[PDB]
Amino acid sequence: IHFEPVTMEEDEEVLYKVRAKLFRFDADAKEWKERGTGDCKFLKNKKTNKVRILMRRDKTLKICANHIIAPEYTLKPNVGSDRSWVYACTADIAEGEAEAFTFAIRFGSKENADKFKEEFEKAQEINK
Amino acid sequence: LRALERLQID
Amino acid sequence: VQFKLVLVGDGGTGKTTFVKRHLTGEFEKKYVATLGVEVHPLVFHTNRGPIKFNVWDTAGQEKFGGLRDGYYIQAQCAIIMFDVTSRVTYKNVPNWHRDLVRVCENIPIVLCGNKVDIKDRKVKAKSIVFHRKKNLQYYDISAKSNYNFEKPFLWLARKLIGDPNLEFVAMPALAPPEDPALAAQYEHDLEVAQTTALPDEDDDL
Amino acid sequence: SMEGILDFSNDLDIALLDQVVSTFYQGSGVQQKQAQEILTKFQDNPDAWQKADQILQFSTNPQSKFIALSILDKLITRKWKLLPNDHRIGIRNFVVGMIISMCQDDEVFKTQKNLINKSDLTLVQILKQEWPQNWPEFIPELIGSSSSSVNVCENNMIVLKLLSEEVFDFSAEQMTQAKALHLKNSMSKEFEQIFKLCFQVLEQGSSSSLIVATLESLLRYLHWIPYRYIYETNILELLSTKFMTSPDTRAITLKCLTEVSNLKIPQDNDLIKRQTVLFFQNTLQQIATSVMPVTADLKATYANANGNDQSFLQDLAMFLTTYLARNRALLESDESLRELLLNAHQYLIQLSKIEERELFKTTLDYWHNLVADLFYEPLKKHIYEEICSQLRLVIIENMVRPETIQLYKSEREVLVYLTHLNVIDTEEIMISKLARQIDGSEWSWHNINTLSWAIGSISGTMSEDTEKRFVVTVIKDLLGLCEQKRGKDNKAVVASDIMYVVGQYPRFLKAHWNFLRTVILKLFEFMHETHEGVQDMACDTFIKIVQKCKYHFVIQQPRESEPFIQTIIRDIQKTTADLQPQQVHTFYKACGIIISEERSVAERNRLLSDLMQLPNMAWDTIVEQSTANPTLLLDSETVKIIANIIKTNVAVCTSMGADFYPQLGHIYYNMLQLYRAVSSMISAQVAAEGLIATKTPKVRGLRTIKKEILKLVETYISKARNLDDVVKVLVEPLLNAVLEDYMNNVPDARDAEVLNCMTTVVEKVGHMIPQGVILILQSVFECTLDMINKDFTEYPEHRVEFYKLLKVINEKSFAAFLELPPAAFKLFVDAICWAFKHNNRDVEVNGLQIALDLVKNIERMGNVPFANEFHKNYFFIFVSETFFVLTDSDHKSGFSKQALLLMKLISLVYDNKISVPLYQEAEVPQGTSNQVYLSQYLANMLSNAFPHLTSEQIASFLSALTKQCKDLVVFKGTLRDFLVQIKEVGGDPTDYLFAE
Ligand SMILES: Nc1nc2c(ncn2[C@@H]2O[C@H](COP(=O)(O)OP(=O)(O)NP(=O)(O)O)[C@@H](O)[C@H]2O)c(=O)[nH]1
Ligand SMILES: [Mg+2]
Repeated sequence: IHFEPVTMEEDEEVLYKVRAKLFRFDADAKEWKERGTGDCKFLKNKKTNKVRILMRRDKTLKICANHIIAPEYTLKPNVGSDRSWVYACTADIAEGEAEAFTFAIRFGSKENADKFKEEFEKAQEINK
Repeated sequence: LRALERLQID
Repeated sequence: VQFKLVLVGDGGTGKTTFVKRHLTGEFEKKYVATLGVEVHPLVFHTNRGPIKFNVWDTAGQEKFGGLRDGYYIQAQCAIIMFDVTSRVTYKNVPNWHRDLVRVCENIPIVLCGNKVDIKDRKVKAKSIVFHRKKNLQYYDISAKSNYNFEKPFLWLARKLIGDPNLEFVAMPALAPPEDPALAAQYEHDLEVAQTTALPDEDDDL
Repeated sequence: SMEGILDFSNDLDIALLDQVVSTFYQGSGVQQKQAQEILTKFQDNPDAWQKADQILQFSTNPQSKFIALSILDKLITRKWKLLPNDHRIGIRNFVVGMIISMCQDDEVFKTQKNLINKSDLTLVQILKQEWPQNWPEFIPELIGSSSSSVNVCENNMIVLKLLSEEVFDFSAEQMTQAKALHLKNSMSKEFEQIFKLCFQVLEQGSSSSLIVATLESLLRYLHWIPYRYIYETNILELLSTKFMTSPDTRAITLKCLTEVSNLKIPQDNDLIKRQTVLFFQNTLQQIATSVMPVTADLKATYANANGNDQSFLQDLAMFLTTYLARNRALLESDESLRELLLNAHQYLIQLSKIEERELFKTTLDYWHNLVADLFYEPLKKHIYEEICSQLRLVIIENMVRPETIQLYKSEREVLVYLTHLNVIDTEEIMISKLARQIDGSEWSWHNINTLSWAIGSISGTMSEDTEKRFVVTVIKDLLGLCEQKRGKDNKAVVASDIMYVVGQYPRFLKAHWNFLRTVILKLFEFMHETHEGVQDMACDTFIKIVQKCKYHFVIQQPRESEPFIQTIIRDIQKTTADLQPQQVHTFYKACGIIISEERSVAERNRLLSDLMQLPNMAWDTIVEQSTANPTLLLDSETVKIIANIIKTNVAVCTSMGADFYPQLGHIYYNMLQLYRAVSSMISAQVAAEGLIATKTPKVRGLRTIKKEILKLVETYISKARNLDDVVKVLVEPLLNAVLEDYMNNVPDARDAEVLNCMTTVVEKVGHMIPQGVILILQSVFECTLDMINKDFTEYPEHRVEFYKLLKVINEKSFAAFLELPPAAFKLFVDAICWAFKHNNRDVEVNGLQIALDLVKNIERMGNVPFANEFHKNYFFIFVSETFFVLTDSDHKSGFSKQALLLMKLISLVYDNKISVPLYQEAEVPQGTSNQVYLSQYLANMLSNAFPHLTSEQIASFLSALTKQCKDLVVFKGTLRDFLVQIKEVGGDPTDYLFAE
C-alpha cells in the first residue's frame, strides 16, 4: 500500500581560484582604495570559452570584480609590493554600468602572485 | 600508548 | 522593502568607517567628523530577497550633533557603537541608548564594540554587560579587519523580516562585456597608479 | 528656494517649514541633504526658540513640532535663567497647554506618541529648572488631573518616569552635586503621594496601556525608593500574579521583580524573608501555567523567534539568576521549598541550552556563582546533584576554542568546580561522549574538537592515578578513532585533538618519560606534514609541552645516554627542514627554554653554542661576503637570510634572557657594523629614488634588519642581570651605531624602534650613564619633536615612543633635562603640553604623567635657582594648559589625571612650597602672597575664557577648589560641578559649598 510522503555562474568552469585583496585607484585623490577581499576566480564560460575574473567579498558575497581577461590588458608591478599586479580595466560591471578602472590585486605571497600572472596570461590566450 | 608511534595522517 | 537604520555613538568610534566599508569596501584611515548626519542606502542580497537599509550615520561629536535625537524619528532599527580602546565611549553607551529609546520605543538594536583589531584593548569583554537588561544584541567588530562586520546587519535583517533563517547569498554575476584615442590617456593614469605604493603592505592580504 | 525659513526679518512660513522637514525625512539624495543643512542652521539660530510657539500651534507636521521642541530644549537647559521671567512663565504655560490638548484628542493621543513623549521630556526639563521651589503644586495637581481622564493619567505616568530618570539615573553627569541632591530630596518628599496614585491604578485599572506605563514608571522608582513601599503593601502580590498573566504587562513586570530582587532589605526579619520567597513562588507558578512548563525546549523556542519570546527568555534568565544569586539560601533548608528551588534551576538548565553567546555568558556567570558556593559551603552540594549532572553535559557540549579567550576560561572554571564536586560523573560523561564519536552517532569535526577541549580543560582536578587511567583511556580511544577514518582532512583533525589533550596533561607526561619521548618524536614527524595546519600545530604543541616539562629534557633519563635536548639539537636541521621561518624560530625558542634549565654555566653555554651552530655559520659566511662587496645587501635573498638569522637570535634570547649573553657577544660587534652598512644603503637608495624608496620591498627588507637588531638588543638588555657589562660593553657601541644615523636621516627614514630601544636602555641602566642619556636627548629630542608637533596625526609610532622615552628619562635621569640649554628646556615644556592635547590615550596619559613627575622633580630640588626660575617661567603655563584640556570637552578621557596634576599645582602654593613670588614686582603690591596672586590670576583667566559666568560663580568655584586641594575625590566633584555650570547661564554659586 502506497503511503504518500510529506548565483549566476553555474554555466562556467573554475580555471583558477586564489585569495586576494583588490584595490581601485582614485586618481582625483592620488590614493589607492580597497574594493574587496575574497576569492578571485577565473571563470570559463562553456558556451563561449571566454574567461572572466569574478571576485566576491567574504561574508556578504558582494561582487567586487567582474570583467573579461582582455588580451590587451597588461599586468604591471607596483612600486611597494613584490606580490601584487597593477593593470587598467576598461569595462568592469561589479557596480552597475560597465566602467573603467585602474586595478591593483595583492596576494598572500610572491608565489601566488606569479602563479596568478601565469594563469592570467594563459586565460588571455583562451580569449583568442 | 605505544600505539602513538603509528599515528599517521593518511 | 527598505528600513531606516540610525547609527549613533561617540565621536571617533568608527561609525562612518564601518558604513563606508559596507558601501564601497574601502577602509578610510582619516577621521573626518560627520556633520549632523549622512544618509546612505545599503542593500543586501538574502535568500528572502534584497533588503534595503537607509542608514542614517549620525555625528557623535556634540558640537557637530545637528538635529540630534531628531534624526531618530521613525527609525526601525539601530546600531550603537563604542570603541573598545576607549572606556569613555562605553561609559556613554547608556546615554545614547536613553536618547534613542525615548524616540524609538521598540526597535531591534545592535551594540557594537569596534576596533578589536587593536592589541591594547581597554574595555574588556567581561565589563560589557549593558546590553543584557536592554535586550540589545552585542558584537565585537572591527571595520579594519572586517571581524564580525556583517553580523549587525544580518541580525537586523532577521529581526526586521521575521525569519531567523534568513541568510546572505551571492548576488548574480552577469556576463561582462567585451579606443586608440585614449591609449595615452590610460597610460598617464597607469604610470601614476604604479608609482603610488599600495597601503598596508604588512597585512596578510 | 528652501533657504527662506533662515530669513527671520520676514515671518516664518510654516508651509515652507513643513516642506523642508518633509524633504529631509521622506526625501532622498541631494534634496534631503540640502534640507538637512537648512534644518540644522535653522535649529541653531539663537532666536529660533521665539518662533517655537508658532510651529506648535499652526504646523500640521509632527516632525516640525518635534524640531520646535528640540529648539526649546536647548534653550531651557542652557539659557533658561537668562530670560525675562515673563518668557519663562509663558514657555511653561504653552508647553503645559499643548500637552493637555494632545491628551484630550483621543485621535492625537493615539497617533502622535513620539511628539507627546518629546513634549513630556521638554516639560521635565522645565521641572528641573522650576520645581518645586517655583511650582510647589505640580505633584498635587498632577495627581488631581489623573482621575479626570485615562489618557491624561497614562501620560502623567510617562512624565513621572522621565522625571525619575532625569533625577536619579542620569543626573550624575548633567547637574551639580547640590542640584541633584535638591531634586532627589524633592521627589523623595512627595513620593508617598505618587506611590498612592501608582498603586491605585495598578489595583483597579483595566486600560492595559495605562497599566503598562504605570509599571514602566515603577521600574524606575525601584532604583531608589525605600523597601517599605514594596514589602508593606500588596504590590508584590500584584506583580508576581496578576501582571505575570497578561503578556502585555509580563515583560515590564518581570523587569520590575528583577529590580525588587536587588532592593536594600534587612536580612534578619523573618516576615520579609517570607515575602521574598512568596513572590518568587508566585512568579514561577505563573510561568509554569501561563507561559511554558519546566520541560519546554527553550532552545527551540528561542531559535523560532516568535513575537517577543527571545526578549522574554532573556528577561527570565536575568530574573532567575539575579534572584537566586541573592536569595537561594532562603529556599535550601525548608523541605516545602525544595521543588521550587530545583524547578527554578531546571529553567536555568533549559535556558543554558539556547544558542545565543551573550545569553549563555549570563547564565554561565550564575553557574559559576553556584558551583563555587557548593565547593565551599557545607552540606549544600547534595541538593543540586541532578542540576549539576545536567550542567556538566551542557558545558562540555558548548565548550569553545581555547586560545573567544574569555568564555573558554569561564567555562573551564565552572567545569573544574563541577569535576571536584563529582569526578566520577564527569569522567563517565566524557568517556560516553567519546564512544558516540567512535560509533559515529555524534561524530563531527566540531563535535570532536569541542570534546577534546573539554577533556583538556579539567587537567589538575583528578587524582594522578585516576588521571593516569583517564588519560590512557582517552588517547587509546582517540588513536583508534584516527585509524578508523580516511582522508587527510579527517585524520588531521583527530591527530590534532590528540596532541591538544596530551599538551594539557603535563603531570602525566612528566611521569611517563618513554611516552613523552614518543609524543615529541611524533610532533617532529608532523613538522614535515604539508597538510594545512599540521606544522603549526606541531610547533605550538612542542613549545607548550616544553614550557611545562623542560626539566625532563635537560636531565639524563634512565635508559638514555644523553639529555634529550642534545638529541633535539643534533637533528635540528632535519627536524625543521620543511618548516616556514616563523615556525623555525618557535622551535629554537622552545630549545632555549630547555637550555635555561641547565644551571651549570659551562654546559648551558655549550648547549647554547650547539643550538646556534646553524645560524652562526650562515652568519659568519654572510658577514664575510657582506663586507666583501656590499652589493649583496641588495640581493633580496641575502637580506631575507640576514633577517631570519637575527629573528632566530631574538627567539632564543626571548627564552634565555640573561643566559643569552655569550651568544650576543659572538655577533654583537659585527651585527652593529651590519646595522651601519644597512643604514648607508637605505640612505643611498632614498637619495637615488626619493622618499618612495621607503615603500619598496628592498628598503623594507633592509629596515627589517635594523628593526630586528634593535629588538634583539632591547630583548637582552631588558632581561640582563649583569649591568656592569651592559654599560661597559654594550651601550657605547650601540649609541654610536644608532643615534647619529637617526638624527641625520630624513624623517620618513627614521625608525621609531630606535626610540623604543633607547627607552629600555634608560629604563635598566639609565642611572649609570648620565652622559649617555644626554647624548640620546641631543640626537632624538628636537628632530623627533619637529616630526610630531605639526598635527596629531603623522608619525604615530614616533609620537608614542617619543613620550615613553621622555617619561623614562624624566624618572631615571632627570639631570639630563637640567643640562638642556634654556631654549631646549622650553621645547621640553612645550612638548609636554602638546601631549596633553592629544586624544590618543597612549600619548595623553604619558604627557600628564611627565608633567606630574616633572613638578615633583622640581619640588625635590628645594629652594634653588633652577627651581625658582622654573616656577616663574612655567607654573602658570601648566596651570592654564591643564585647565584648558579640563574644560574644552575634547579630553574627557584624562579628567582624573588632569585633576591630579591640577591639585598638585594648586597645593604647592597653599603649602608655600614656592619660594619666589609668582608675579612681577610691578604688577602687584610688594608682599602679596602667592595664594592671593594665584586666586587673582585664575579669576581673570576664567573670566576671559568663560565670560558668561558671574564673578561670584568664579570666586566660589576657586574658593572651594583651593580649599579642597588635599581631597582628590572632593576636588574632582568641584571640577565636575564647574564643568556643568560652564554649559549654562545662571549657575548657583552656592553649589560649590556642597562638600562643606
Ligand atoms: N584600528 C581601527 N581603526 C578604526 C576602526 N574603525 C574606524 N577606525 C578609525 O577611527 C577613526 C574614526 O573613524 P570615523 O568613522 O570617522 O568615526 P565616527 O564615529 O564616524 N566619528 P563622528 O561621530 O565624528 O562622525 C578613523 O581614523 C578610522 O580610520 C577600526 O575598526 N579599527
Ligand atoms: Mg562619522
